[PDB]
Amino acid sequence: NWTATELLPKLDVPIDLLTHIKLSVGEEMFNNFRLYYGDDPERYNLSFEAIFGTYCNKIEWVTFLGTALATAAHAIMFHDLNKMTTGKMLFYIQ
Amino acid sequence: ETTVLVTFEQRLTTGDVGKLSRLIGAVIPIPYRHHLLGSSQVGLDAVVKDKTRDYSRMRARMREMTLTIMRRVEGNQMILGVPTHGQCYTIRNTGPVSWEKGDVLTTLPPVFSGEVTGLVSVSDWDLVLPWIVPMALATEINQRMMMLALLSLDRSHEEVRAATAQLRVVRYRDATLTLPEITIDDTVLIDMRNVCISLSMIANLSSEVTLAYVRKLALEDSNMLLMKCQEIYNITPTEELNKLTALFVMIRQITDVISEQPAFLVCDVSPDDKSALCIYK
Repeated sequence: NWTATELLPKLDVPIDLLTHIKLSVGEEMFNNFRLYYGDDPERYNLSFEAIFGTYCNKIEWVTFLGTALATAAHAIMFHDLNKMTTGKMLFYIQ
Repeated sequence: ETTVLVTFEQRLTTGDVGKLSRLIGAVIPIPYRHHLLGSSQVGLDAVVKDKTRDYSRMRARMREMTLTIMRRVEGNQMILGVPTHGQCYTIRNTGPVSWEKGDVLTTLPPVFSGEVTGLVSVSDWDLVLPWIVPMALATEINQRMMMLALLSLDRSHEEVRAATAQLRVVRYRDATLTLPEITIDDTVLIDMRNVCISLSMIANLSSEVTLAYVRKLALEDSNMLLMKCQEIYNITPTEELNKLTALFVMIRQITDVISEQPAFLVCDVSPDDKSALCIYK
């Protein structure tokens, strides 16, 4: 960027040169130069990107019992369940 | 209107408007001359993606474009000033010529060495600018149009291609510019007739005073230009003038054939050769 060079306040600082700044861009002792001779309208011109607010998707939280399926379930915690094989309710019917 | 506020409504970036900001003062044509225009008309690229893609249709189509000058590219707003005739204007170059201050400058198509992305292909649309070339270059590049159109009539097609490969290279002021590899067209054919009409009439309107001069000059004198010209009587003066007056109308007519529309007269070429005070559209 170079509009930031021309518009923004700079520090002023004493600097030496080898020969001449119009020739110091010849062998290019300064990296990435830019030279203008006259009244240049570049710093009188701007742009944005205008990024606005990155809105989050706050996602709705559900649990098993809070849904209506919980009436179809009899939900039981049993912590030694991994050891089980086959829960086998016996029904005696007269 | 003069100030043409152009909102190019397409999807551009900072690096895009970072190019136009550095190009403030160039030549953008518009076809319509409104106060408010868009990207699809502004910029000449809308006619250089035509399928015929030759100098036959595009030379006759930029004569309906209206030239403007780039100012103040804010965001995507433009200040394209339609220039009034006879005011001074700084003009930024796009053709690789140092413009040789004091000459007639004219508007030529984007010359047929590829197809430059004039700004950048913004959503498959680049903003391509006509080259602002001098009068000598546009006349020479349009002479050679006809040169390869004349020999497209009297030779075999490989010898037509032998003609085009010879004369497509044009070297003029740090530019190696290229002929269109011409598709022979009726718009040139009605013009190439009028050339051959005009050439015959010079052979009629020249009496036995004009043509006797150089062919007697090679009898006696020896000149440096005469060495190439070898390799290439009534007493009434008033009708000799009167035949030569109508002859000069023909050679201005046939010059205007291979000419184009005159434009910007260069006043002050910049010391960096990138801008020029220009007047006289």
